[PDB]
Amino acid sequence: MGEAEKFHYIYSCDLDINVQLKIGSLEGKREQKSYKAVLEDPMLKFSGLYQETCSDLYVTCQVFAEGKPLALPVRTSYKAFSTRWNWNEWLKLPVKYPDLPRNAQVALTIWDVYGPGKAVPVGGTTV
Amino acid sequence: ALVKEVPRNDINIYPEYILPGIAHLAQDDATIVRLAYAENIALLAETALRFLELVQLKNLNMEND
Repeated sequence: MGEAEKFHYIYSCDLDINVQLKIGSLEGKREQKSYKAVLEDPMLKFSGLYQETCSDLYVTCQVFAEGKPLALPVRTSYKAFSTRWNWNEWLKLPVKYPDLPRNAQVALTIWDVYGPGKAVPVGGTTV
Repeated sequence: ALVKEVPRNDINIYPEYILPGIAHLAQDDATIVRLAYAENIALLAETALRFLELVQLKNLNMEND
């Protein structure tokens, strides 16, 4: 059991630095579609779902407040994944500490390749 | 963007009040302000341009009245 007799805090309006969130690793299995699904849309074969290794996914993080995006989405640099999706990348968000409203949320969407030039979401989370 | 008719007293509202009134925002110290400026500078200009086109059409019609 740790200890801390004093709580040190700062008002979000007083921290004049950008808010950074590091998208770490995505742990878990992404389910493959049936062959009938590949028959319905042949482009599915060329999708990242059909790469045997962990596809090189990236997460675009955009801050929303009251449903309106505060800034443009920031994307993780391309990284080649072998056995695990581990980005370990500190993302510099386009939102400053004083500019975040109380109801501010970060939406992170993981995207994979879906044929030539088309990205399809693998899945999303909002915190 | 909702202004569809320009009152006679505001024909020069854009060059002297709208555009000069927000011009200081394009250089604001707060990045959120400059961001709001960059996000809207394109819209503000397009809105002023719509106003100028309406004033010109109205002037052409008033000259033909």
